[PDB]
Amino acid sequence: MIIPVRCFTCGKVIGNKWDQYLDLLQLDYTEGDALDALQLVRYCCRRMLMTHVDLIEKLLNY
Amino acid sequence: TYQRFPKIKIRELKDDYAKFELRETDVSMANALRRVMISEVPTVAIDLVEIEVNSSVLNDEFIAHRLGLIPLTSERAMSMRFSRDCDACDGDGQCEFCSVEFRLSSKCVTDQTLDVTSRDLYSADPTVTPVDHKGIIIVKLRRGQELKLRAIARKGIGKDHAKWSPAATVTFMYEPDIIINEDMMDTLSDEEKIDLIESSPTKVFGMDPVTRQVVVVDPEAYTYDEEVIKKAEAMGKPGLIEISPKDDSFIFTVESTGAVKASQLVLNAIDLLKQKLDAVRLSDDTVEA
Amino acid sequence: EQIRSYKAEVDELVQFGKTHVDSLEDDGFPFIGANMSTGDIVIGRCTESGADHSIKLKHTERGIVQKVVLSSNDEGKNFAAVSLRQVRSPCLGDKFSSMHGQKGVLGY
Amino acid sequence: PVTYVCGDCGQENTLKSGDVIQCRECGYRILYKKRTRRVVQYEAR
Amino acid sequence: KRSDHTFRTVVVGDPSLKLNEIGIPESIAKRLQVSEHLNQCNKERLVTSIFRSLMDGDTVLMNRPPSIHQHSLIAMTVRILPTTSVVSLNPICCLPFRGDFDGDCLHGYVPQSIQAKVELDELVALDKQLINRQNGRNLLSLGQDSLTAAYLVNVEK
Amino acid sequence: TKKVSYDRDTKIINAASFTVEREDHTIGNIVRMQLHRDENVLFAGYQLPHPLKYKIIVRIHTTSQSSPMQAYNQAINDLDKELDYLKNQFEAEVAKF
Ligand SMILES: [Mg+2]
Ligand SMILES: [Zn+2]
Ligand SMILES: [Zn+2]
Ligand SMILES: [Zn+2]
Repeated sequence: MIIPVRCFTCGKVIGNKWDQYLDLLQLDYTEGDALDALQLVRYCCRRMLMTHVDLIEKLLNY
Repeated sequence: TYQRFPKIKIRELKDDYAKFELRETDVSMANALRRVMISEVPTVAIDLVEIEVNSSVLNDEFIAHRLGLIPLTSERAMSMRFSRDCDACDGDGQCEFCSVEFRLSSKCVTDQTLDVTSRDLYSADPTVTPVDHKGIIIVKLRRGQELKLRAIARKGIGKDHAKWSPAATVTFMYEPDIIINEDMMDTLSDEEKIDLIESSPTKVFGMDPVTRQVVVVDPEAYTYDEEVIKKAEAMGKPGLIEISPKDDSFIFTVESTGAVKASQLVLNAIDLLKQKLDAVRLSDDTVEA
Repeated sequence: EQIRSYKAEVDELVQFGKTHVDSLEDDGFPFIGANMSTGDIVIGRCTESGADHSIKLKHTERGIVQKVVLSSNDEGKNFAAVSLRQVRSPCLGDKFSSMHGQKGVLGY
Repeated sequence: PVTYVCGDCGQENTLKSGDVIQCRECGYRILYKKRTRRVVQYEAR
Repeated sequence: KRSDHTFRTVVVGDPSLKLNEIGIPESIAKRLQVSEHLNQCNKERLVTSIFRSLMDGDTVLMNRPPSIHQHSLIAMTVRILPTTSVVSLNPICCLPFRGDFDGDCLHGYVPQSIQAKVELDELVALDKQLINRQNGRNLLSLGQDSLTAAYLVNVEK
Repeated sequence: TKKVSYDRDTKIINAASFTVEREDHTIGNIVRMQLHRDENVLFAGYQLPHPLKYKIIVRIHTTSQSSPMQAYNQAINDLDKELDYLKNQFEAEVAKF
């Protein structure tokens, strides 16, 4: 479904930094460089933003 | 025999990124404080919800789990009682001593799809509000879908659930001191020192561009990879760099996730570590005299 | 989460009545949002003059009611399918796996 | 006040003594149940 | 023949228990009845709760399908502990059972008579069949972690 | 009721075995290293027998110079007064910024 609000291991809130992630992915930035602009230094809170399916845009049609 | 005297030195201090040292103490004072600051200090979080009508795509039990993980603020976190300590008020309402109310109400009537946000939760008490960028998205409503519920938040210990813990990453390191044997540094050539510098994972050992010497710059970022010691071990200079961790002088990198302040986290930790060690010696005082 | 189904057929005559089973509506079906316990009535199916013959739950089935449908084919009989929804957390007996065959039950 | 919405027709009709089941201005025979305004509660823990 | 007063659950690992000890959770122990006759001391204990619950001190049979050898029918002492509907025992005790913790279940037979209760802790229990008579040596050897630890302690030096 | 229980062993002279209820590793590791700092404690250690229950067991074997009961308040107050000195050092450093 949607992006989770907190990280599953660390506990850092990441539910709000999803629209500004797709807004920076619309440009010519790399997926490894679009996370450094959101102040994420560990690879625990980066695999949530890097690998997440957006199923609600497929579930909102009906 | 008697007590110790710990010494601190704060490097930088801002919101949710407090960084301070902790010198002249063992590891069981920097670990038994982390284990309290990460799970024991109480905040408030949404526990019981009451959904009146739900016509969204997501289920009515998927939203109650997501709404409890919202980082609500908590200034009167230690001055309030628990749900079991408060025998009065029978729950279900704004008791103003053990609970607080929330009122979510939204409906999408326009053509475009509007999504609700964490800045839409209106509470009766303006001291317990969700922090806030865009905000935490919950649902996305089409033309004709509505959502209305009623939440109840209460103070809880973060040992029961992972929603009350206000510390995401609170850790500490030993902050080691490294030494370089200057009597054996002139044995290796320039290319061997270059190959020894490039073998380190992090920027620990540098080079002086006027004399070609291995100068220690930023020694707090070694992270114990054990790649510099093993590089000189399989070379023509064994025992060149001896690295040993100190028994004291730790550093703390705490995070307070926006719920409480970073200064109030380690204060409420040592204000509760003084009362956890209080009911033990008064309950074992009548067996001594 | 888990979504199940409990289908039944109806074909003096057998109808979908009240058979009078606490949280039930007038048409013999539970309303959406009722926490159904075990050993209760999920489909209200009876006959005329008080002849109750319905389907009850077992001692290992529970959950809340999400949806209930009604359908009929060209033969002249009706159909009903109550769906139950329950969210289950991983307990100390769930069995995980991997992408290489490293299966294992949760220990602690 | 039990209601019964249509499958893809969208017509709300009441099903009382419904030996056959079909909505009025339609021809299909699929009738879903509409969610009422009942109050349920589910804790997060 | 199928028999009553039984239970069938999957097992997990728990090295906190003893050798001849298992763990039954509260949801199973609050329903399995074990009959025992009235005595002069607990006349006020049974009437305020014969058919009592599965408390501590009792013994039940353990079994893994299929029965490979003779030592796969050990009767161990019960000990209740709060668990989410799963049983647990010592992973070093799974060597007579010849099974791992990848999803294997354990059959449980509960006795009711005294003549079937005294005989369990005399010829069937783990403190009696300590000799593996198929080989003529010990039955309960070291497991996986304990063998490696006992190796490393004496070889690292 | 009776959170701390006192059990005195018989086979070893000047020996005790303290146990508390509803605790964790935050106290058994902060009392053991405080007892190890003293010079009259020859044995100090915590043990969790069952993690499903919540009860730690601390064993103290002291010398003949002091009782094993009087060597517990001197290890509790040595942390209860150290936490006050840590708080008085942090409250000035947070007020400097
Ligand atoms: Mg197996
Ligand atoms: Zn993370
Ligand atoms: Zn209250
Ligand atoms: Zn229609």
